[PDB]
Amino acid sequence: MTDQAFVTLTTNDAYAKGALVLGSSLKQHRTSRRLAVLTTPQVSDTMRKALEIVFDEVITVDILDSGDSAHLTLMKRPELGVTLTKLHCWSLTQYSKCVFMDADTLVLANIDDLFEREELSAAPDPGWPDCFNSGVFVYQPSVETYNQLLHVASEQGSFSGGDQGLLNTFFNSWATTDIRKHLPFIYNLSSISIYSYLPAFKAFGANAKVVHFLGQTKPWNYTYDTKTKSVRSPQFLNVWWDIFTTSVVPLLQQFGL
Amino acid sequence: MTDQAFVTLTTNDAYAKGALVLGSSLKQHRTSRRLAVLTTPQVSDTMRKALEIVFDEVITVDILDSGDSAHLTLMKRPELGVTLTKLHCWSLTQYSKCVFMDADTLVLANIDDLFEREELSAAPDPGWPDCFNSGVFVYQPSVETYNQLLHVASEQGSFSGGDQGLLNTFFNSWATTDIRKHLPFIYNLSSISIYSYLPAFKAFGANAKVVHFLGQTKPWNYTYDTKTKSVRSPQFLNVWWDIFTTSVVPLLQQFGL
Repeated sequence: MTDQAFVTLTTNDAYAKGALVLGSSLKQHRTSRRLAVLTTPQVSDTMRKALEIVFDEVITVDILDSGDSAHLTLMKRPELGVTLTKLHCWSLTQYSKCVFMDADTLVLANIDDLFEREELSAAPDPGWPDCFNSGVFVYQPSVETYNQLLHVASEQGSFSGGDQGLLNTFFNSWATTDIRKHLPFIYNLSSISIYSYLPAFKAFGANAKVVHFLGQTKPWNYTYDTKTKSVRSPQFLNVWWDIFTTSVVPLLQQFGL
Repeated sequence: MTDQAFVTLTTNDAYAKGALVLGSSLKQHRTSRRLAVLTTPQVSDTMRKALEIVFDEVITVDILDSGDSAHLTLMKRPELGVTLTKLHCWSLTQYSKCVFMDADTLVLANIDDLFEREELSAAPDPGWPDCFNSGVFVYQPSVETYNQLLHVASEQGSFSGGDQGLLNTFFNSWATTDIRKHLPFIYNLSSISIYSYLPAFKAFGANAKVVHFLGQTKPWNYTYDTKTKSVRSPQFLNVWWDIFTTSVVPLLQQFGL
């Protein structure tokens, strides 16, 4: 309850919109857990203030600062900035277990049953199914684990150039051990797989609990007609935008005054 | 040994080439098991004679014939012809356990350790990871299972229009039960995933044991330069063609006389 939480990350204003929509969807589906968001100084004060309303806790992380434990690793591998910031989710020891969710995900149903899982539980990644997608995962905050992950990032880095390669390298028993750590694909449904693999989606896609907006074009990069309630050339994108239009935009207007 | 086998299928001459290359690769990597191939009457006598040399057993199946158990189901769902023919692999009761492999796969290393698995074991399919790819799977021949599969094909059909949808529908506990039934992706490596997802491949692709040539263009649809030993605009395609050029073509020439 109080010691369990959903955790996300925003490094800029664009992703803050996603985090705001994500946090709003979790509230909409009545989660009994806390909502936390990791933010960087590059996130504007207005976005930060909106995050303070949606989330129960807003944690500031600045790996560009010499006083950060990951700063030194950043100097060694500067392309891992976002990955190193994300790794700070393991530093949230005020929580006993968390579900990390990237800011480009969207909750369509209550997913509190994920807290029944153990670290590290995650859904299979499309493309290379023997690796888990790092967009949604159940983990246990721990300083020791954080230090071990930083160590791997420093010595080996990431084979994907992002957090997914590093996480799969560290939690390498996932593919061959414990089927319970394989979260069903509906808990992290790739937007690509939906519009791409039609037959499979038509058969199981109605059970989708979480949609992960992948690819270059993010939800906030689309144009949304407020009258017809649809994006321009989409059900999931329309849900994202309905929440953004209904709950997020008017919230951001509260500060103009 | 004698009661265990690798099983494939050829419904035409094009796929017979693939079956010949597949069977040759299994011999090349010294399998201790038998090699069986299901063939239809549409396969020419010359291809059939070549199959008789490569494989230990060539079984003829003709679902277009009224005397076939699947014929009636074919009349009801004529688009399932190939699927119904493939299902006859369960009718090979002379074997206690088999590894089915589509004719468009290629073995790069001995995979006899697959016989340690139980029905139904298969690798995750890219695209919709919660479904297994039906290109490579461990099963147990049984008349009862064959009848149950025919029944599902008749009543429900296939959500994918092919054998994969039907097999996943019948063996539906795969995604959530027994991690041992999840064959590592290297035992059925999608050719698409290789040329598509580069980072992941560069990291684990060297361990590939089986390559599955997916997409519209099959290996036999490419042009191969015998001098430079390479296909025209590829390592795996070149291996396929080296086997085809070295072992298969000269075998097919034995019959011209």
